[PDB]
Amino acid sequence: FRTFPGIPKWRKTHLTYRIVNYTPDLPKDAVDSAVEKALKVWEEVTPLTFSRLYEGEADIMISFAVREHGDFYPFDGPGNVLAHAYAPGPGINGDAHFDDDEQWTKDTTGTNLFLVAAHEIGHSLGLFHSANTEALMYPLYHSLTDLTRFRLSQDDINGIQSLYGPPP
Ligand SMILES: CNC(=O)[C@H](Cc1ccccc1)NC(=O)Nc1nnc(S)s1
Ligand SMILES: [Ca+2]
Ligand SMILES: [Ca+2]
Ligand SMILES: [Ca+2]
Ligand SMILES: [Zn+2]
Ligand SMILES: [Zn+2]
Repeated sequence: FRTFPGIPKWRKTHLTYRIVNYTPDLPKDAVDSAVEKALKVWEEVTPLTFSRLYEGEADIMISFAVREHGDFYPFDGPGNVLAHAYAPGPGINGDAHFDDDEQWTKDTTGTNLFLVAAHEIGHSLGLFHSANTEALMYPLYHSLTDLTRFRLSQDDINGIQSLYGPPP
């Protein structure tokens, strides 16, 4: 496991998240079923909570960008960059921003939204890049055919136990 320069983490136990928009390649109920799998990600860590919003400000606004919008990093279209997935801090640091990225799927055939939402929300919550392959926080998206074998490795559990403090 590795963390961003200076060690940026969220100083508050109960969370507050906002969904920005839904992608055209998937229906509403699957995108919300796994946003709920990473939100729990946090809640299974230590006691990290989460409250669902549709309006206002709460710096975990899960997001998107079809090519460009107006900030700092332009997009490529197919392949490489999943999002400017942004890490803990004020405003621009917190929240996501996808490209008109990939052909989103529930299974591995097109592009698995579970794997990508748990890794980019992971970039929004504090962890950077783990050089392991099976630990999820690896720099490139591979091809897990059998999605039932997708478990969080011991490396990430030991590190964030030593980051926010173990579960009660
Ligand atoms: C905000 N703090 C950070 O330190 C960086 C900024 C950045 C953003 C986008 C590309 C390079 C660099 N965030 C970050 O690595 N997010 C990632 N998103 N998708 C990845 S693959 S890795
Ligand atoms: Ca891309
Ligand atoms: Ca942000
Ligand atoms: Ca797309
Ligand atoms: Zn942005
Ligand atoms: Zn990454």
